[PDB]
Amino acid sequence: SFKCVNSLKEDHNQPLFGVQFNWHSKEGDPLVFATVGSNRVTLYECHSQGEIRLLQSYVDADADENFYTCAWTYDSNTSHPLLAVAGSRGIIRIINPITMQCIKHYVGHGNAINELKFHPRDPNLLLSVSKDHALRLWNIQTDTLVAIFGGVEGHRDEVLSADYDLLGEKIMSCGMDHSLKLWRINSKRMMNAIKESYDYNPNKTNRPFISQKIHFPDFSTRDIHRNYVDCVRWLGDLILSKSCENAIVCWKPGKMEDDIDKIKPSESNVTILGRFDYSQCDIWYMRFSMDFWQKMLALGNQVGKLYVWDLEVEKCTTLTHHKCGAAIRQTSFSRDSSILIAVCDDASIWRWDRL
Amino acid sequence: EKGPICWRKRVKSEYMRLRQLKRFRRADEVKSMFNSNRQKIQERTEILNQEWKQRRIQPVHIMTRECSVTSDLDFPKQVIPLKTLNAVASVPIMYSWSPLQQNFMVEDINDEIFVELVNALGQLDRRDEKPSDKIFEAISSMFPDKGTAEELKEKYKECTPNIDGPNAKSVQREQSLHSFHTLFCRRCFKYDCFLHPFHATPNTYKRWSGAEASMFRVLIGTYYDNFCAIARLIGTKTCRQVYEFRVKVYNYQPCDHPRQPCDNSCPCVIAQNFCEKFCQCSSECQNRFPGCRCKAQCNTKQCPCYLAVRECDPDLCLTCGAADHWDSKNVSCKNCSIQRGSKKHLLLAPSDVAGWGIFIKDPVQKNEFISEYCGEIISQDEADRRGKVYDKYMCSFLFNLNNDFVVDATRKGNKIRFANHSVNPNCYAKVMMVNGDHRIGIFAKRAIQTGEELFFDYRYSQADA
Amino acid sequence: NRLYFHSDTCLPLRPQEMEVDDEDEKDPEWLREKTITQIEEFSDVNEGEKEVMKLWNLHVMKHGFIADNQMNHACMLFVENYGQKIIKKNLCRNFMLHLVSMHDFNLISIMSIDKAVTKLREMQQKL
Ligand SMILES: CCc1cc(C)[nH]c(=O)c1CN1CCc2c(Cl)cc(OC3CCN(C(=O)[C@@H](C)O)CC3)c(Cl)c2C1=O
Ligand SMILES: [Zn+2]
Ligand SMILES: [Zn+2]
Ligand SMILES: [Zn+2]
Ligand SMILES: [Zn+2]
Ligand SMILES: [Zn+2]
Ligand SMILES: [Zn+2]
Ligand SMILES: [Zn+2]
Repeated sequence: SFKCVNSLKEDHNQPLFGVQFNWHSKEGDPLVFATVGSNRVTLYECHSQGEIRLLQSYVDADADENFYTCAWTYDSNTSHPLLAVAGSRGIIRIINPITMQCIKHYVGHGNAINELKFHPRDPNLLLSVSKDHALRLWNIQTDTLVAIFGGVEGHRDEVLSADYDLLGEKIMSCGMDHSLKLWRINSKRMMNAIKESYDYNPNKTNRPFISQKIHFPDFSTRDIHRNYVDCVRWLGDLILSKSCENAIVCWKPGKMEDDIDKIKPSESNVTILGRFDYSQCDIWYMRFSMDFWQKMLALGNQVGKLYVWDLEVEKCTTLTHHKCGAAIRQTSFSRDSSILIAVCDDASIWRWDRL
Repeated sequence: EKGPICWRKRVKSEYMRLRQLKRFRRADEVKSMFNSNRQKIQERTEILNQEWKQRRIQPVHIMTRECSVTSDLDFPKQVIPLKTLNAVASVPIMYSWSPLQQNFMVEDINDEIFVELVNALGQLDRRDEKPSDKIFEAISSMFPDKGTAEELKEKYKECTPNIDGPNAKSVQREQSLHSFHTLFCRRCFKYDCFLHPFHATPNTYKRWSGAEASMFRVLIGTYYDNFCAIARLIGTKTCRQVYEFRVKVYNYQPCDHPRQPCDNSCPCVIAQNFCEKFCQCSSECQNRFPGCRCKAQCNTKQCPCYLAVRECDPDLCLTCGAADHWDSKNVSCKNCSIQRGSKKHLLLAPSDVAGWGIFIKDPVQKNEFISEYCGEIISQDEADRRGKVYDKYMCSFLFNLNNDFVVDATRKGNKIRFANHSVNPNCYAKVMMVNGDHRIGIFAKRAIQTGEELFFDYRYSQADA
Repeated sequence: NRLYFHSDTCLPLRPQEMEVDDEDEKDPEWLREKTITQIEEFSDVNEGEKEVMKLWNLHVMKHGFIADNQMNHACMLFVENYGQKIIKKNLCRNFMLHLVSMHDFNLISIMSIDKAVTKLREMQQKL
């Protein structure tokens, strides 16, 4: 299954909150991953015999910044990879690793950003999830705010995680209010708002772009977890989510036979398909991840144990190492699933090679 | 005929069978869904992989203050330069909130298996020979909490249709009208209104097919004996056909005490409040507020409305301007700003003190109305509960409305929520009685210039003991 | 002489916009959907009554009627604006029940019932 092939340590000694492999990387190009912790963004390149090559590192001019999340995209024209980062200050930064500069920045969230996700089909649509109780959909081409997902029937506490589905037709969000909310982005309202954001040119007008204020989700539940929900990922049309109750719950909106795209907003039902058990992960802000093919699932715990599940169960390996005893904050799989990276509370990086 | 111990055993045995069946059945549905879902993962994941194959995205290269990376697995120490991300100015902290133009009131074995079990027990009862009571007594013996042997017979044995529908029944006038009667708020002309908790008192709503019949029973209550008008409205019956069918500071709350005057026992009189247009008392009630006979203004002690700390009522104040020109906000009467929502344009920007602040777009005169301080209407208890959380954040955006309610601008409110506190303000807050509702008006304490920050003394709104 | 921000998005105003932040409209859309949703939550209310109530509330919220003297005009304007929806969604009789309930509440005159019903019937003739 997996061999621990390298361990790295960043000089700041602060928790590393995010890891993301660049899945846009060409077939044959070396496998690159980004790291976020302290007020730093670090880029790495994977090589044979466990070799991790330190490529780039950025530091916010503000010492009080603390990056929590990052996400990779690409510029449609230039064909350059782009990396979005954000944390405690509520500012989104779009870094260009080819040009080695901050190419864009968005201020607008009234609090810390806990998650950043790029639309699986449109590289310009960026979703940010905030401590302010709202989600924001940005158009990174026209620098417009397409929609605000929050309000009367939005999250009542800090939004901790969100995920688009495979084709980018809908978003599933979760948070400290114990809620998991569905926000459809293939609706006529949302498709037009995306279209209109692309037509927007502030030079050809004196009026601001009109952002959609989506106060109502397309489904909402509080009956999956008894505490805060800190990670949510779609598994096809099913949902994978966790709290501090030492389990990842696999579930779906409505009754067993209810189709995801036929679920009415007033739906009071949920169907729990099953759960993935583990231990010592009762601390807040602990994220699970999947490979591109959604066949593998990984989750680290507060004492450095790394759990890997084979999702094709229509199996659990406990990856462990004597020198790894810190809280594993997040994991990342290479596109091809050959490399698995884990980041910790002690500025350490752990490389696990599949063989 | 089988005995009680036997039946209890059968109940157990059958319920255990139905449960282990549902279990293994459902386990399979689960495996079927994961499998059917896996195909969707495959299909969509190939669409994405195909789109990725059509892209040639540029690889990242090495960079060139510095930083190092160390290895606990003895790989060599690495050193590169640390590129500085240029400072970006942040905005003050702000949490999600919903815009409001008016206040918003906020208040402080299953049946599927049970039926299956009964039917399974009936099949054993049937097979025994070579709806039975000896079955209900056994289910109640094994599930006492679910109910008694009688209650389970009742449970096992198991609205008004629209007059426009095919199931339209012939019913009583009150049956037909009930939903409209109990959901309508006379005070704000809406059904299930966001402002008034209590339902309207029964005196407030008083002054041949199923559908034709029900409409007749309704129309006779309004057009007592004008069968010409009853026929006109029914449309499918005549002047004669219809005739032939016949032959076969406390919060205000409307008072309703039939055959009793508004005396010392009247809730309005007790609450030391005037009776309003919504009260069900006599038209000659001596406690009703008469309104004002002003020609214009209504902004001095000369106006009984203004003097009573009330806005002008549009149904009583017929000469000042409060009743006319609904298209306009600048009306002859200067005592109807809250009710009309004649607010001044306000602007959001970081305060010159801390956090966010509110700035007036255009000049305002001393005592001129700026905006209403809108929010959620919550009970004193809800405010005590909410306050526990608020203190953790050092935020306090809730203000006493009267003895019974607090307006809280934290979750819902309007732009004026951004007016900061000051013991040296340029604004003041005035709770007014506005058509039976207590509403907070924010007025200029002195003339104010274009772009000036707004501040009011929070303590005056908090000080109610 | 200061950077202003939109209250709904917290994004800054350009000098082009010249101190205009008016996402402070009389009827916030969310209230329109909150009302629609709430009426639907009732088990004891039928689908006919529900749709008339929803349409009436949406009408009252749009025009912001605040006086009882505006109630006669409100019913007339309800026919003009929502009459097509009433006829098409088959809520002609439920609307009739709403008018008499309004008369019971002392908000509208007896002639308003006739006038509104007469107006809806000739609107149906146009179809
Ligand atoms: C009226 C807004 C206003 C006014 C003025 C004059 N000046 C300003 O700067 C602001 C902005 N502002 C200040 C900071 C802030 C904090 Cl620190 C906590 C808040 O609200 C908690 C958020 C968690 N709460 C919850 O209930 C969650 C945990 O469920 C309780 C209320 C809020 Cl609502 C705010 C906020 O928006
Ligand atoms: Zn009301
Ligand atoms: Zn009385
Ligand atoms: Zn009274
Ligand atoms: Zn009275
Ligand atoms: Zn007057
Ligand atoms: Zn008056
Ligand atoms: Zn007046």
